[PDB]
Amino acid sequence: AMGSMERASLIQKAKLAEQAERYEDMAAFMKGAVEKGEELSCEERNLLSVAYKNVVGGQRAAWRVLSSIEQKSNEEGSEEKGPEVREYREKVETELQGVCDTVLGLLDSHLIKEAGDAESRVFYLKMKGDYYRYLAEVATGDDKKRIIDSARSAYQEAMDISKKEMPPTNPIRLGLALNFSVFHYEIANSPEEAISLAKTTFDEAMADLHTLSEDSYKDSTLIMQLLRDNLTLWT
Amino acid sequence: AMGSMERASLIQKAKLAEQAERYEDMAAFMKGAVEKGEELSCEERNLLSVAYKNVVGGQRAAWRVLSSIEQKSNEEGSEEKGPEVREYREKVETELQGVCDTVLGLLDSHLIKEAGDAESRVFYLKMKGDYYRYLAEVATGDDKKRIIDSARSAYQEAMDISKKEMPPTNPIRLGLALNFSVFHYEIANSPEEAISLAKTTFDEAMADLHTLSEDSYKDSTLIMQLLRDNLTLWT
Amino acid sequence: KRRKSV
Amino acid sequence: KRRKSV
Ligand SMILES: [Cl-]
Ligand SMILES: [Cl-]
Ligand SMILES: [Mg+2]
Ligand SMILES: [Mg+2]
Ligand SMILES: [Mg+2]
Ligand SMILES: [Mg+2]
Ligand SMILES: [Mg+2]
Ligand SMILES: [Mg+2]
Repeated sequence: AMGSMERASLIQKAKLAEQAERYEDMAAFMKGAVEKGEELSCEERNLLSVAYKNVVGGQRAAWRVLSSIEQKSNEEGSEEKGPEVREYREKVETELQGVCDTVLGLLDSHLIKEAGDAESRVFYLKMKGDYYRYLAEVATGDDKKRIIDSARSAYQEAMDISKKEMPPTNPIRLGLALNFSVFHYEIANSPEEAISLAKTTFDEAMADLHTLSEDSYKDSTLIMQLLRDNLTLWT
Repeated sequence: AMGSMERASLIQKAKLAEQAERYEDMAAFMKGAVEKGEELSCEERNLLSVAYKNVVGGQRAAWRVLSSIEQKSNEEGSEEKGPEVREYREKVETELQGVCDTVLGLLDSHLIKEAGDAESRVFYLKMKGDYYRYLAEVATGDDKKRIIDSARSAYQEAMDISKKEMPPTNPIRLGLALNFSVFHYEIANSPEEAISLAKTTFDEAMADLHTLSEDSYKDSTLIMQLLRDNLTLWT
Repeated sequence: KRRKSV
Repeated sequence: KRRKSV
């Protein structure tokens, strides 16, 4: 439905939707911009990720409230209340899966294959790992292992490039490590790997801070603080 | 699309959507429940109003951010940025008008005509005044006077019934007065009428508090505090 | 502070 | 406190 709008007007309207906190609209404008077929700039990649993060984050928070109520309904001595809680948790789960499939489809057609620079390729592979991770949070069937493996493979290819091509303070590298460590802790049942990766990533960034300008140091230390927040929570 | 769902399952799912903060879903479940054709209970009328209040409140806040950016673009010495800000403010305005037309259509087909008790009839007429008021907040054309008059007529019929049939501390009567006073202040350019109505309503409720139980007193004093908040802001 | 409505 | 992601 965005095929008739100019690329620059979609970008302009995505920024207005972010100011208005209309994240569903922001995501549909950025999806229209990606489907123009040109590569994204750094600013444009961050608009795409902020839009879908916020849409899927609302769906994930609603799914967790519904899954909690359904788990309680399934405890001994709870009354039978019919199929409605499961049906509505399914409805929200299917719309969240559809948003993840939309993002994964943009990455596969054709953002990753045209991304040659480390900043773009690592960013898109982190997004691929993140949206397979959100699929894995709701997966309960025969494909669950393969969805977890798809998240792990995308994060591992992004880690391999980031280690070779970016400094240890780069904010995309740090946020990748942060999210891969949460994948290990919450999805792969590997809390020791999660804690090792967060510790190593924090320590290697600390040793590289002396190379930075004041503004770069603020960007990097913001994400380092997220890694230390998870280490505090997990240890 | 809710025609195949049982009325009670729509009500159940509206309550789950409220817990999940999925207000668009909550409104579509309550619209399905109203279209079953039976009258609403007090609990059900409050689910309907909470759902649409939250949907339209998100749209009104986004419209005000967009209208502010468009007004700035139209100031002397601002750059021309093309039609996008006006187009997107129009897009959000048309979806907000559609939500108001949906609510007004539920009230006209057929909730008001079957509402005989004062609590239900005053509640629905307050809602009719509220959603014409939200139409008037964005109206700029030939119909603006008639949209303002439709809000005023619905609020005045609700005030006339509430004065005859409800005590001055009833929370629906108080919230009606609060919103009609905001209509006078913001929409009808009648700040003195707004302040007189808020003062009189507060004073008449204060004199009736001695008749109440502790729980009724908490309900009434909550809304009285809203009236005193507006009086502080306006005087 | 925005005016209150309910 | 929920764990952080970005
Ligand atoms: Cl459902
Ligand atoms: Cl638009
Ligand atoms: Mg063009
Ligand atoms: Mg390229
Ligand atoms: Mg490099
Ligand atoms: Mg039935
Ligand atoms: Mg009746
Ligand atoms: Mg009475």
